[PDB]
Amino acid sequence: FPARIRNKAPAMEFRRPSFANTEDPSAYFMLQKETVPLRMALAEKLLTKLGRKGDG
Amino acid sequence: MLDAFSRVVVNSDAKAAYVGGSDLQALKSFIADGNKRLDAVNSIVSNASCMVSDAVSGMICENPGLISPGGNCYTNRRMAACLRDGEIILRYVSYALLAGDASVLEDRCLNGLKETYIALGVPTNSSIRAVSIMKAQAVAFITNTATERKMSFAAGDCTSLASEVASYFDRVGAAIS
Amino acid sequence: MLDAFSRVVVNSDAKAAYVGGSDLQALKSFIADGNKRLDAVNSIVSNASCMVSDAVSGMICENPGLISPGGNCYTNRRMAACLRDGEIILRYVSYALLAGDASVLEDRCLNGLKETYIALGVPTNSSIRAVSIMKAQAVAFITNTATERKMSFAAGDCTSLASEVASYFDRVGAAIS
Amino acid sequence: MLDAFSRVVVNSDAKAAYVGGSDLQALKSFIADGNKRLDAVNSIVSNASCMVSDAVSGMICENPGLISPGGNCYTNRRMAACLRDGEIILRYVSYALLAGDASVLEDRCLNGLKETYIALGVPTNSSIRAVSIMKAQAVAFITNTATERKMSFAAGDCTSLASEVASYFDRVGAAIS
Amino acid sequence: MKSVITTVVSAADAAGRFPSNSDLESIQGNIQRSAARLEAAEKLAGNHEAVVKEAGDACFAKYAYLKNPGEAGENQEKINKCYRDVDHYMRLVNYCLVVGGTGPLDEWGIAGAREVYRTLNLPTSAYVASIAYTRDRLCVPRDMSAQAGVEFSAYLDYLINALS
Amino acid sequence: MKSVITTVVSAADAAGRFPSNSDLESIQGNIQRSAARLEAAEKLAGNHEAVVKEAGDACFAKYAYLKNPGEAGENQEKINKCYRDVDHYMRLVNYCLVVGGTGPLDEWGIAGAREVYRTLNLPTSAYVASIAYTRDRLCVPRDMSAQAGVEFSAYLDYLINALS
Amino acid sequence: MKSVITTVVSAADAAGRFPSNSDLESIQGNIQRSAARLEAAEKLAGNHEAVVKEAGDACFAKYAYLKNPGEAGENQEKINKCYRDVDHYMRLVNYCLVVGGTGPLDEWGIAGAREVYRTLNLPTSAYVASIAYTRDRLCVPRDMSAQAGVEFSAYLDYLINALS
Amino acid sequence: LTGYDSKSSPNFPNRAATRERRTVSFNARVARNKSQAKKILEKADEFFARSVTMQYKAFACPNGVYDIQCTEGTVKGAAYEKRAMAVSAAFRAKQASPAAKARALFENRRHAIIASHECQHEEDLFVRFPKLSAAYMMGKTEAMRTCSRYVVPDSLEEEYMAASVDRQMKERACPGGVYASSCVEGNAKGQAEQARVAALATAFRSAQKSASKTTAERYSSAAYGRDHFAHGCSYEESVFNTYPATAAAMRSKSYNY
Ligand SMILES: C=CC1=C(C)[C@@H](Cc2[nH]c(/C=C3N=C(/C=C4\NC(=O)[C@H](C)[C@H]4CC)C(C)=C\3CCC(=O)O)c(CCC(=O)O)c2C)NC1=O
Ligand SMILES: C=CC1=C(C)[C@@H](Cc2[nH]c(/C=C3N=C(/C=C4\NC(=O)[C@H](C)[C@H]4CC)C(C)=C\3CCC(=O)O)c(CCC(=O)O)c2C)NC1=O
Ligand SMILES: C=CC1=C(C)[C@@H](Cc2[nH]c(/C=C3N=C(/C=C4\NC(=O)[C@H](C)[C@H]4CC)C(C)=C\3CCC(=O)O)c(CCC(=O)O)c2C)NC1=O
Ligand SMILES: C=CC1=C(C)[C@@H](Cc2[nH]c(/C=C3N=C(/C=C4\NC(=O)[C@H](C)[C@H]4CC)C(C)=C\3CCC(=O)O)c(CCC(=O)O)c2C)NC1=O
Ligand SMILES: C=CC1=C(C)[C@@H](Cc2[nH]c(/C=C3N=C(/C=C4\NC(=O)[C@H](C)[C@H]4CC)C(C)=C\3CCC(=O)O)c(CCC(=O)O)c2C)NC1=O
Ligand SMILES: C=CC1=C(C)[C@@H](Cc2[nH]c(/C=C3N=C(/C=C4\NC(=O)[C@H](C)[C@H]4CC)C(C)=C\3CCC(=O)O)c(CCC(=O)O)c2C)NC1=O
Ligand SMILES: C=CC1=C(C)[C@@H](Cc2[nH]c(/C=C3N=C(/C=C4\NC(=O)[C@H](C)[C@H]4CC)C(C)=C\3CCC(=O)O)c(CCC(=O)O)c2C)NC1=O
Ligand SMILES: C=CC1=C(C)[C@@H](Cc2[nH]c(/C=C3N=C(/C=C4\NC(=O)[C@H](C)[C@H]4CC)C(C)=C\3CCC(=O)O)c(CCC(=O)O)c2C)NC1=O
Ligand SMILES: C=CC1=C(C)[C@@H](Cc2[nH]c(/C=C3N=C(/C=C4\NC(=O)[C@H](C)[C@H]4CC)C(C)=C\3CCC(=O)O)c(CCC(=O)O)c2C)NC1=O
Ligand SMILES: C=CC1=C(C)[C@@H](Cc2[nH]c(/C=C3N=C(/C=C4\NC(=O)[C@H](C)[C@H]4CC)C(C)=C\3CCC(=O)O)c(CCC(=O)O)c2C)NC1=O
Ligand SMILES: C=CC1=C(C)[C@@H](Cc2[nH]c(/C=C3N=C(/C=C4\NC(=O)[C@H](C)[C@H]4CC)C(C)=C\3CCC(=O)O)c(CCC(=O)O)c2C)NC1=O
Ligand SMILES: C=CC1=C(C)[C@@H](Cc2[nH]c(/C=C3N=C(/C=C4\NC(=O)[C@H](C)[C@H]4CC)C(C)=C\3CCC(=O)O)c(CCC(=O)O)c2C)NC1=O
Ligand SMILES: C=CC1=C(C)[C@@H](Cc2[nH]c(/C=C3N=C(/C=C4\NC(=O)[C@H](C)[C@H]4CC)C(C)=C\3CCC(=O)O)c(CCC(=O)O)c2C)NC1=O
Ligand SMILES: CCC1=C(C)[C@@H](CC2=N/C(=C\c3[nH]c(C[C@@H]4NC(=O)C(C)=C4CC)c(C)c3CCC(=O)O)C(CCC(=O)O)=C2C)NC1=O
Repeated sequence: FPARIRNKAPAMEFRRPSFANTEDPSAYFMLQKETVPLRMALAEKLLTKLGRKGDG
Repeated sequence: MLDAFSRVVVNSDAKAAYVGGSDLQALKSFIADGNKRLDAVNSIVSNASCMVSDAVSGMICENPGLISPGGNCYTNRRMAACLRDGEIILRYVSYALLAGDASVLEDRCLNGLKETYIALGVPTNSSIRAVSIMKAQAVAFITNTATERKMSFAAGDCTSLASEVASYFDRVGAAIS
Repeated sequence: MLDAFSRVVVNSDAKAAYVGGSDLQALKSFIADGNKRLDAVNSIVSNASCMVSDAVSGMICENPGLISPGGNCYTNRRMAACLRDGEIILRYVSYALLAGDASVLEDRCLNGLKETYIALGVPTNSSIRAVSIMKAQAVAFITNTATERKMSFAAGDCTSLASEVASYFDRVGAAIS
Repeated sequence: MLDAFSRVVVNSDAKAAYVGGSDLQALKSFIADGNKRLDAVNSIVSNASCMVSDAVSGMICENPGLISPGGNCYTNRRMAACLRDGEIILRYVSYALLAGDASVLEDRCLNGLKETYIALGVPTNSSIRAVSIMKAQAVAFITNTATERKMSFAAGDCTSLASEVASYFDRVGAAIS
Repeated sequence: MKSVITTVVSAADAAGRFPSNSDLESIQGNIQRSAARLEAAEKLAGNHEAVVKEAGDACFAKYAYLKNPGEAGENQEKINKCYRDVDHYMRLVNYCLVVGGTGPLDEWGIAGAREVYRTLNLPTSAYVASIAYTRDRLCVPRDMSAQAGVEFSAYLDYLINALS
Repeated sequence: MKSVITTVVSAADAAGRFPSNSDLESIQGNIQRSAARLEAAEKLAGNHEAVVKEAGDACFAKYAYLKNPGEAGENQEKINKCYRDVDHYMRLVNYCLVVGGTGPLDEWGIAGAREVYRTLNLPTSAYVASIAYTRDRLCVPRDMSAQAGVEFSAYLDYLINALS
Repeated sequence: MKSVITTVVSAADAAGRFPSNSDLESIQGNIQRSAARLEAAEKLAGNHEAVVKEAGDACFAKYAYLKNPGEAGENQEKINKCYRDVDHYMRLVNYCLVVGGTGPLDEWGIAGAREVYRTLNLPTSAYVASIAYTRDRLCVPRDMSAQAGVEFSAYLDYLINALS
Repeated sequence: LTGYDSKSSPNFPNRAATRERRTVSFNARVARNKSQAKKILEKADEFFARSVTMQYKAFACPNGVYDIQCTEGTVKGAAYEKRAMAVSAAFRAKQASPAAKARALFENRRHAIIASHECQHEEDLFVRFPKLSAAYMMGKTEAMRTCSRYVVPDSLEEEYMAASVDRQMKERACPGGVYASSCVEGNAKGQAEQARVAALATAFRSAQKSASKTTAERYSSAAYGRDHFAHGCSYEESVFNTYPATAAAMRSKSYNY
């Protein structure tokens, strides 16, 4: 895994049509590639709710 | 246009492409049972942030030695790098559901994960135990047999796609086995 | 020099006989994937910037003593002339691919490299480690299984194309042994 | 040097503009007649040794003084140098026919040729009749009107290049006299 | 101009010979390829202003540090020059499709572009990040044929492996 | 020996680079002619032992001054070796239809032919008779197709334009 | 290599004459800087171990985006390589200011430098932030006399006028 | 429009009669206003002939130090005779035959276009300026050591492969059994042997190159003869690819040698 391709991932969004069997122009779908971040914020509330200090 | 979809991921720099109201009919004519398929992959990415939280915590709940000092879920930046990686499989196996094939899952994500994890000190038997939670979590969302939340779909069967994603998580499991 | 069209005419000059409907069928199938051969050098010229680049880093990350004090590629007078040593063997192999034979390669450049390399003191032992870094990335771009850059081709089988480029690089080690 | 495709963008480079469907249709008809264009230069190269040997005695049949003592065309060498002079200015107009532009003969053969003929005493009243003789033979080959040679061509008109071949001949004598 | 027509007449001129029929095979390959190459250029002549604006927005998205002072994007007049510097490439990519060869690219835009970019402190890492965004999000059945999406996209990565 | 695609790679290292995008446009064009020309090689292949003796005594029907002594054409085994000298000119003109270009022609049919035909006093006008004796009877819809019928003669008159 | 001695000893041989008395005047000028330049060599040789840090930290303050993931400094081990990188350039100014010329730099430091930086994507404008920081740091009262301040500061300005 | 009319200028060339005039007045009226640009483009190409002969000596003097390639002297004053022999023969080659005048021009406008590897700006200069193309060849063919003085043999057979081609290359020197003035040793009473005494010094020390200087010159000479003589002659390329001194002693110009 190189330095450029590391924690890179697709990301996709879904807006379905509004009513069944009718064509909807608002329905749209992303397929944007996006680097997944480190996410330190919920890392703190998951380690503290389960075990001990985590301060090595 | 799946080959043009595959070039958004494989081209080693981030682009963007999106599908309007005209070419959504191009996708339904292309992919078989795509109204069952796009309902399925929407029901994984909408609840993936809860899905990564129960996956790492059940690994703690049946093996609490990871959060011990000297463990691999100690020193919380190291615990955050599990939570980074835990959706990276679910970002890519959702993409394996979208393309209908796990070729792009293999070389970009699974290739080299076995030798990386023994280089860093990852316990591999907990790593199959983390992904087997996410194998059981996706089929409760595709079949909508999840206990806590439920989603809204048009009625029918989706057990072929539930078996199709079950043939994708063991590719993650046997790569790091 | 001479092509795969002329490779049966290599034999036909010493036949006291001709080439007709006895050997055109071996050349008829070369046309049936003549689109494929022109489609499988379009991947090789598509990544010319990286193939000589990651090759010479592929030996640094394994044998790093070559840039140590007492090295063959010590200063920038040497290693900038090492990237010219490693690029022109990517040049005379792509001429050999469109010809179907090593008649361009084995006489224009590789005709006796063991009086220009042992006359300099070039390390032959990690030159062949600098060969299979490019061979393993040549067969990886023939197939569309490169984990970074996907390429949009027409579907089909190219194992005869992937085995041929490995059988060009093999005699490079023979030309330095 | 500067062929027909290069010509249509070098007068459009000073426009600082793109090349869209205003003049590409004039170039799309150039590649339409390209099959007839290869069916025109084939009729010139196929009969080279006759038509260069033709005019060297067809010049002196009108002017017998050129074979007289004290003649420019008097000895064996000055004729042997004349015949090898003879197909150079016809192999270059074949280059202009095959490339669609007159920008290969007027920089490599008409590049100061009236400069050198004055330095040797080569006559010019004979050198323009010796190419006008070799001009009518070039429109009697692209239009199949030769009386001792017939090239089997499909049904169609060849006044498209009849004035255009002679356009690559009248510029010759004008800029060498 | 390095076109296929010039390369087969320059070897014909150097040998002192006539146009032989071996070169005539290569001219036959043009009129087969010319229809699947000109409409890559005809669609580029009607889309150039919308593609050159959408290219440079990923130049500043991948490297947003150029807006700092001392860099090459601190004021508006040279960010305007950045779009002009990249429009000149995607005009010469249009020019080389019509010729068929790589003639206008390696002579006008490329030859001499190395020793002026490091001279004026311009990185080529942001130059290749402008066209690689252009070369990627372009669906080969949606805009043009399956052949022009191969041939034209083979011209855009010719810049990247000559600049890197 | 110069054919369609060994020439354009002989010029591709003459500048010191890779294949271009127009370098592949040349290799498509012989593929457009690797069916219309390989039928013309097959017509010579299964008929060559009929045409060696057909056009062989054709030239002997021209020149009566070889039939008396004072020449190298006195006895029988010279005329047997003359029919050998026919077979070499059909061996390599069959070769050029396989590779597309004038490769095998210029080497051992065109270059060096002046010395061993003029110091050896075997006249080149006697050779061009039997060369044209094959060329003046191409039955275009009978022996081959219409496109093989025009390019088979285009290789026949190459020794015409060179040797005479 | 370039020095006062080896430059002027060349034209004696390359013109084929003896050692002159003008080249004897040239080594006399090397004596006037022998006790004037070599004090800076022993200065920095006992001083690099703290200025390899503060001039290695000097460029990343200007360019914090090198430590960003993806580019040439996206590894704590790349920056371990990056500090070793800058300890080769002024490792040669200890070799250049001991000889009297730019010999250890024009043959070991700049020769091939722009070609291993384009291919391996190392931005040359960060070396302009690396050792020219020491040019803006140099104190002629405190550190060393104004003879090093005219000669050590000169050899640095040779390099920025070479890596640009 | 500018005025009441627009007549042509009297400074335009070819404006007077030149029909029944004297010889003095004929030549004055054909070269009326053409003398300026003839002398503009005469100092133009002479500066081009002075400029590329400088740009190839920069390889001969890398980073401000002279190599073993310059070496114009070996003994006391061994360049004074080399000074005369290089500049007296330059006048001898300016009184050549009128057949060799354009033979020099059209062949210099042949090989330079080959060596200028497809750069359209560069071939446009070589067609207008014949002095530039005479200087482009001998500068580059001496920058890359390819002509006669540096491609020494390494085998024992290659001394006759040299000797086979060169005395057959000197068919270009002798027209018949006479010699020519283009191949003259010298014209002083010692200048014959004074050309020899330098001719062995320049061959000897040029056989003392480095390992890089011989291994990079043994492939540059091979591709040189592979795109100047053997354009398709694969038999001649079969000796040009493995035996580079064969591919180097043969000279691309009609040098009358
Ligand atoms: C582009 C594709 C891509 C992937 C496929 C993933 C894969 C991946 N994971 C980690 C890196 C890591 N992955 C883990 C995860 C774990 N360790 C454990 O013991 C648990 C079992 C598990 C959490 C559930 C940890 C802890 C690290 C950091 C290692 C360390 O800091 O020592 C790295 C770090 C090396 C690098 O940056 O190259 C990569 C590539 N990330 C990506 O960017
Ligand atoms: C671009 C966004 C986009 C989507 C997300 C889907 C959403 C979607 N699915 C269906 C329609 C359907 N969706 C499902 C799927 C399911 N039903 C189940 O019982 C399973 C639990 C679940 C599969 C996991 C089925 C079975 C149908 C009906 C058959 C079909 O049309 O495929 C319909 C048609 C509804 C109607 O007739 O009005 C729509 C809009 N389609 C889209 O265009
Ligand atoms: C301390 C001990 C501890 C555990 C043992 C686990 C508990 C746990 N839950 C699930 C199982 C699951 N987990 C989810 C995930 C979710 N459900 C939702 O509705 C949300 C959107 C999302 C985050 C809460 C789903 C959908 C299932 C399957 C159905 C279910 O059991 O609820 C599984 C996998 C199936 C199996 O048991 O094999 C496990 C191991 N979590 C813990 O903390
Ligand atoms: C036409 C045929 C032809 C070739 C096959 C190559 C072969 C070749 N390599 C070098 C020369 C060299 N080649 C290398 C390359 C390497 N040394 C190593 O330790 C590594 C194994 C490898 C880089 C990965 C180096 C370091 C030099 C010496 C550079 C110098 O002379 O300063 C030389 C002498 C100088 C030169 O021409 O570059 C030649 C002929 N070059 C050619 O012209
Ligand atoms: C002038 C420039 C020029 C090119 C760039 C190539 C471009 C090219 N590639 C293919 C066409 C093809 N290319 C491939 C090759 C592959 N497909 C895969 O999935 C594998 C990854 C890879 C094998 C290595 C295949 C399988 C075909 C279809 C033709 C065939 O199957 O023989 C075709 C034929 C399509 C058609 O004619 O309509 C063309 C023109 N040819 C040219 O003339
Ligand atoms: C008194 C001296 C004298 C001659 C020696 C001949 C020579 C000759 N032939 C042609 C004219 C020509 N010459 C040829 C050439 C050839 N024809 C063929 O069929 C062969 C393929 C090829 C010889 C190998 C052709 C095709 C023409 C035009 C048709 C014709 O008039 O014959 C012309 C041009 C007439 C003009 O000026 O318009 C001349 C001078 N005619 C003369 O008046
Ligand atoms: C590699 C070598 C090579 C060639 C020599 C040509 C050979 C050639 N010529 C034509 C085809 C043709 N050639 C002519 C030309 C003429 N008809 C006349 O009446 C005039 C005498 C003469 C004008 C110069 C015409 C009119 C056609 C028909 C096609 C068209 O009109 O566009 C065709 C198409 C017909 C077919 O497919 O069978 C071909 C293959 N093409 C090649 O690829
Ligand atoms: C001549 C050269 C040329 C190209 C290479 C393409 C490139 C290109 N694409 C788009 C425009 C677009 N490009 C895409 C991307 C895609 N579209 C899809 O259907 C897939 C999801 C994905 C390709 C696989 C989308 C979705 C749009 C429309 C903008 C949007 O809705 O977001 C635009 C702007 C035009 C507009 O306003 O829409 C351009 C220049 N177009 C050209 O004219
Ligand atoms: C014929 C083809 C042709 C080209 C390729 C360009 C090449 C080019 N660019 C610039 C000049 C420039 N080019 C850029 C462009 C950029 N800098 C960035 O921040 C980005 C990396 C990139 C835009 C995406 C900038 C900012 C300048 C101004 C630099 C300066 O003048 O100091 C100049 C100097 C003269 C001038 O400013 O006009 C030249 C010759 N110009 C041409 O005429
Ligand atoms: C030892 C190296 C060597 C060379 C590089 C060439 C160089 C060369 N070519 C020719 C002379 C020639 N050289 C060729 C060239 C060729 N002839 C063919 O049949 C081939 C296709 C092609 C490559 C062999 C031709 C056609 C001539 C005759 C035309 C002329 O005299 O210029 C001559 C003078 C005549 C003679 O050979 O006596 C010389 C020195 N010859 C050599 O002996
Ligand atoms: C590979 C090249 C090749 C050829 C070109 C032919 C050439 C050829 N044709 C004939 C044989 C013949 N050739 C003709 C001539 C013709 N027939 C017609 O329909 C037309 C009017 C005219 C063609 C212009 C006829 C009529 C015969 C048979 C009867 C005869 O004349 O003897 C023969 C004698 C052997 C036989 O009986 O067939 C030969 C060698 N054969 C070959 O192997
Ligand atoms: C019979 C034909 C005929 C001509 C074509 C002109 C040619 C011509 N032009 C000028 C002279 C000139 N011609 C131009 C014209 C131009 N410079 C430019 O920048 C533009 C490219 C272009 C017009 C748009 C200019 C600017 C002068 C300069 C006058 C001066 O030097 O003061 C002169 C010298 C002044 C003179 O003699 O009066 C001559 C002879 N005269 C003629 O008799
Ligand atoms: C007096 C007139 C005059 C010229 C015509 C040029 C001709 C020329 N160009 C270069 C040198 C060069 N010339 C070019 C130009 C080109 N190479 C390419 O790849 C492009 C296709 C083409 C531009 C269109 C390049 C890129 C170099 C540097 C690389 C080299 O040395 O070959 C050199 C050698 C420089 C040196 O020795 O240091 C010379 C003499 N120079 C002149 O002084
Ligand atoms: C046209 C007939 C002709 C010549 C050739 C020269 C030959 C020549 N070179 C000289 C002398 C000389 N030669 C060189 C080197 C050489 N010179 C260069 O310009 C470059 C680039 C060189 C290496 C290739 C140097 C460096 C000198 C010393 C003069 C100097 O440059 O300071 C000297 C003086 C020797 C002496 O002092 O006794 C002569 C006569 N003179 C002529 O009349």
